[PDB]
Amino acid sequence: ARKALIEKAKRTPKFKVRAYTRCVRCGRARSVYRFFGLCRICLRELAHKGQLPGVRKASW
Amino acid sequence: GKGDRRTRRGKIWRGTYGKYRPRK
Amino acid sequence: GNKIHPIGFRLGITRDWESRWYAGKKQYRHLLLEDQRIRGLLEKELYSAGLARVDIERAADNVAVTVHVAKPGVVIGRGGERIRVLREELAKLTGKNVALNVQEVQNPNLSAPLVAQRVAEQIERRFAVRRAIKQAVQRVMESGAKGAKVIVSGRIGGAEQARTEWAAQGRVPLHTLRANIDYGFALARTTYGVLGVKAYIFLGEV
Amino acid sequence: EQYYGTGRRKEAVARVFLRPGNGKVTVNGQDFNEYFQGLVRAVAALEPLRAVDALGRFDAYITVRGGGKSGQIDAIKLGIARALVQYNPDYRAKLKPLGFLTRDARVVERKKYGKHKARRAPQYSKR
Amino acid sequence: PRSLKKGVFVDDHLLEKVLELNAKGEKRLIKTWSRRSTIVPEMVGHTIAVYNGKQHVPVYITENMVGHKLGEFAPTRTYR
Amino acid sequence: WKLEGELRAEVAANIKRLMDIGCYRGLRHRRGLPVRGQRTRTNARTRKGPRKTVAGKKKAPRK
Amino acid sequence: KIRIKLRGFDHKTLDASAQKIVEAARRSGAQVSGPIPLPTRVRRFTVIRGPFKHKDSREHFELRTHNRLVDIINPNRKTIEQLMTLDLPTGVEIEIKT
Amino acid sequence: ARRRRAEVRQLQPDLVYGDVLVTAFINKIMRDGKKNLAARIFYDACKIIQEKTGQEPLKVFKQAVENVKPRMEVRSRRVGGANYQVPMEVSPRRQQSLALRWLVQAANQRPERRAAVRIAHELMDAAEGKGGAVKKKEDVERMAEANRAYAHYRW
RNA sequence: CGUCGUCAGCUCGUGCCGUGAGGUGUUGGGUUAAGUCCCGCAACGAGCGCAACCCCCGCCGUUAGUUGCCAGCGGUUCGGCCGGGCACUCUAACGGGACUGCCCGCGAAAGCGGGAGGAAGGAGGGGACGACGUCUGGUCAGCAUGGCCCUUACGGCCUGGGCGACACACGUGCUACAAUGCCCACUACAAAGCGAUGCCACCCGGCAACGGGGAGCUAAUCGCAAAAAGGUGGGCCCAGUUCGGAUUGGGGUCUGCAACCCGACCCCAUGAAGCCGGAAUCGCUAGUAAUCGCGGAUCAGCCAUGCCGCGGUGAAUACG
Ligand SMILES: [Zn+2]
Repeated sequence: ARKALIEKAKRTPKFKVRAYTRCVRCGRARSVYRFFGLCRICLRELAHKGQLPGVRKASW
Repeated sequence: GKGDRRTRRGKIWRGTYGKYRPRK
Repeated sequence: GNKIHPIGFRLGITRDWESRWYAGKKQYRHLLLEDQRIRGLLEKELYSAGLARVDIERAADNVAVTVHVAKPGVVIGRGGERIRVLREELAKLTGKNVALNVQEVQNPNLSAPLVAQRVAEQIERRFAVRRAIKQAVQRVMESGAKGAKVIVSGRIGGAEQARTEWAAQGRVPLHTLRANIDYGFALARTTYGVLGVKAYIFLGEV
Repeated sequence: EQYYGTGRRKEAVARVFLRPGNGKVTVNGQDFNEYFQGLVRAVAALEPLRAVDALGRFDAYITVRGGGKSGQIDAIKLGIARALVQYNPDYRAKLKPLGFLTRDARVVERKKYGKHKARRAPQYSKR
Repeated sequence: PRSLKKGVFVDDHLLEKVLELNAKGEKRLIKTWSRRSTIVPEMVGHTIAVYNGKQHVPVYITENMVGHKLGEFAPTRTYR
Repeated sequence: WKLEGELRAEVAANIKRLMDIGCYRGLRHRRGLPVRGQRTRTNARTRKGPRKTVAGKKKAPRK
Repeated sequence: KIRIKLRGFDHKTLDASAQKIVEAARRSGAQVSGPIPLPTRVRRFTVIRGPFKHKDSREHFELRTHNRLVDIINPNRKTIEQLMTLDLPTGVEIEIKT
Repeated sequence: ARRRRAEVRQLQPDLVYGDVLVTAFINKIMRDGKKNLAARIFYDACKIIQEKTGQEPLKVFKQAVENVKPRMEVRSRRVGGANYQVPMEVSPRRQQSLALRWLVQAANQRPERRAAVRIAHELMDAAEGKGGAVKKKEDVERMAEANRAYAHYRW
């Protein structure tokens, strides 16, 4: 997660297979959920704050 | 068994279709 | 390393969300990244105003945003000149076209985020940690609240060994799913390093 | 004229309709012995009847959807047990002591994380 | 049991560079990083030097090895 | 169909080929290791034969 | 025959919302098909609790979406009057197809 | 079981003989919860006991269980160093569990290719007093009463 | 964030005891899943924890009916297809219900045993939830951050290779050694999910993967989807086999600029080890184990036999 390696936003894939999610908050490329643009961590951090609209804690 | 890729189960297990587990 | 966020834990009850708006699939991620952009600047700016919460409602290209402050003045500005700068700096971020209300905090002494920041700051100024803490719990405890508690991380006093300071009064049931405990965290950059600050305030119950 | 009793088991719902008649049963159309073609358990469902010497006195139309033919066999058994009460509410005295009027609450157990099957915990070696 | 489909792929770095040499006959060496390319007849007789990922190894391309893919003749790892 | 001996002749003939040309796939035949790109750090006994145990390094949780 | 479909995250921000729509038009059109529920679609997000390892941490998060219908047959101007511009909830979003 | 005295699960009687003991035996035949195939096998067998034997299957069965129930068994125990095998009675409860288990085991130890038969023939042999089932049973008692010296460690 | 540990504990205030560290309370007797409660007592109360308040499953009712059914009537291409109807199933929102509340027995009390009613009990079943602290626990590689170090580079772009190497050792798993089985055919019951260039109906070309064409769906109203185990009929006949599918030769599809290194899938041929596993060792107390298939996230594709979750069938045993 180096500024330098956030060339992901560059579109210019030369070929669209070189495209890759990346966290829209920490750059955590490794486990980024689509529906949020966030990585498994941030998703959890924000869900705790309440900044994830209608994203309550599951249980059953 | 579940492992023979050219049998009913072998196809079901591998979640696929072919001459051994046709669509219908 | 245990215990959940007291808020996220209670979201179903005794605590509403900071962004209450429907959306989905193709939008949600875009319509959310925004909210963070919003909150981003507000906290970066309205610091001296005393930030505490940033509600963000929506319906369509007419956002809400209801910054909550201790010093509503600092926000607004002279006659309302600043609420002009920001409110505009806002659309230079979201063409969306959005409002910008401002509610005042009735006693910043019951705002976990505030009490936290309050302590976070003192610590940055080099005040005695344990004192600042005890004081804080007192203020909070001394102006309502059926319970309060503050926690400072480590490297108290710049000490080479990271410690952890306490302080608490009255019921502060983290387990009771219905307490209504305000949680607030404050950082604290320093010559020697970061030191997190946690504020917990208990009010009523049911 | 007609009698009703639902009946649910391990996630199965059975609409049980008794009607004074021969003693046959139409489960989802097919004959009782046709839907449960070869299931040593089937016989169970009608046990609440033999309970009070019914069957060859009643008749039953039954709709069954949900679960498996085994769970259905118990839902239906409960249905025939309930309906048999709207008819004569006096049946309880003998129908209940058998427990036919209970709703077996045994359901699948949630699959917890960290474990392979809700309980089946993963194994270790030279721990 | 390999397979590409319809359109035998060959990078045109060496392609249009190998046949250009077909005009004057052949040449004396080549060198491409395109070990990704399939081998076509026009390559026969030639001598393309492929990249290990470290070196440029000289590979004489004969008929018997047409359908293959250059890299299959330029070993990567070093063992024993 | 091409059956029996004549067939084993073909197959053998094939292998011999990709084996004569620097063909990596052919080297995998020479070296006697799996050809269809599988792992050779573990599980290759069907192609290697019986395990050929050697001395090793204990205390270094090879578990 | 104006088919309304209401979706929201809060099962109250709808029962409130979609219920207004029922009492309102119940004085300018048919009699409404009552706010019929409709199955909820839940989204689960199972995440490892901490960063770096601890494969068995977890903790579950779900984003349940609720739906409502209603349905007003016999549309009569005033219906599209009591409704047209008199809503209130913010955590809701409608879609209508008469 | 540190606390309670774990009570015995009561089983629903047979769907043909209404005999609980039968369900039990059928459960011991069952594997992977395929209780149908399990029930079948035992019934097919009961009909094999009807043909080759003019007796009622149900009575042949119970007779079997009877001869296969051990009345004395040896239980290990550490007593001053060595682990002496102490001989002792067998609960009525445990007798059954063992009898049924042993039958199915010896039954699946027979040769006849058909599952339903092995059970059929095993049961009969057991009734007569012969068969792999009764072997184990008599082997157990032999084991005890052969260690009836350490029986003063009664337990 | 993991962990002891969901363990039943850890403390405070004032009082009292002690020169003091400290003690008392928190110990004792009964009881409990529990520092749970009861009785006792120089202690009287309190805080964190237990429990409860929240979620899913059990039963009933109200509201709501494009899910549902002749329940009930007329028609039928007799498909709940048509009209019609909300009863029922269901969908989702709310309300009721359990509290040792009632009856008998013992007890000082808490409560223990038993019984009735009840869908259900004596914490009805499963989650969320983890105290004061411990391990100088884990992560500066998610992010944040003190200090140290590098700045034509310890930065940056690219092509290619590597992370996929192997004589070997271990862990977690998948498939299996077969007849309570394998194969072919016919036929039947599920839940929870996901779908815009996305799910893909149906029709055609292909043995097939898949290709061409194209309807509906914006998704309780269309698609993924076939559930598998199972039931019925046939084949196999105990053999390394119609078990088992490794490995290898060939042909080919598909994604992607590109599948040598290094993708998955299909079809032909090949058809290995394996006939139930030494010492040693792991899981689980009921709808659990065992067994069977189904979905999802990530994601072009995929090395998923992993992970998170769903329902089907459904035990043994616990003296101690
Ligand atoms: Zn992130």
